[PDB]
Order: sequence, then C-alpha cells, then structure tokens
Amino acid sequence: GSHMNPPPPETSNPNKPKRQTNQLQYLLRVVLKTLWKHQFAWPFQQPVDAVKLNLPDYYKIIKTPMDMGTIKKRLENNYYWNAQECIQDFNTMFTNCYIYNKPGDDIVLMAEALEKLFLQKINELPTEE
Ligand SMILES: O=c1cc(Br)ccn1CCO
Repeated sequence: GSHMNPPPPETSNPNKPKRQTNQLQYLLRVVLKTLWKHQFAWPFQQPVDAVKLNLPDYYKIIKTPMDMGTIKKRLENNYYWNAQECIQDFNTMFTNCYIYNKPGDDIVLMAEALEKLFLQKINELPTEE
C-alpha cells in the first residue's frame, strides 16, 4: 500500500525459534476464531491504514501497532514461541485503540466488546501440557 504507512509487524522470520503449544492452538481455534467473527471485528482485522482514514498522526502516536490480521498470520504461520507473546499482541491492539481514541468513541466501544470476550476466553486458557 502507501509508502506513508509503516511496514506491518513481522509475521515471517526464520531466525526466530517457533513452537506449537496447546495454548497457542487454543489461541487460534478458540480465541481468534471467536473474536474474528464478532460484529465489531472489522476495524481490527488489518493494520490501521492511516492514509485511507485520513489520520496522519496515527503512527506518530502509536509506535507499537498491532491488529488481528497480523495476529491471525502469526498464529497460522506458527510465529510464536509461547502464548504470552500472542496475548501481548492482543493487549497491544486494545491498548493502542484506548490510547489513540477518545473514551466512548465507537471504535473504543467496539474494542471493549472484543476485549470482554477476549478476557473470558483467556481466563479459560488451558494449562500448558
Ligand atoms: O484506533 C483505531 C483502531 C482501529 Br481497530 C481502527 C482504526 N483506528 C483509528 C481510529 O479510527
């Protein structure tokens, strides 16, 4: 896309060691699946396109971007070593939204609905085996 958007977060890197865990499997099959199909998922399914949105300050403010399209690729392409790395990606995505936008803006209400679901699912993250 535009040269004025940063490159997306890394989803491929052979030098980074990879592992499947049961918790990572749950993150894809339960957590990502649940949030991706939610009515309010669409703004979170790809990197913020600051050019298309006319938000030229977005990447001035948000220096650690994350989105569910990136997370989906990371899960499907086994990028992670553990569940904490992926959970941190989700939390980064939510916090970016809460930092950039005014409380009570529609996008914040959308994020909060996804976060409530996320929390419920992560409370049930299975014991690592
Ligand atoms: O902050 C966010 C978060 C998502 Br998810 C989409 C767009 N923006 C910018 C405001 O529209």
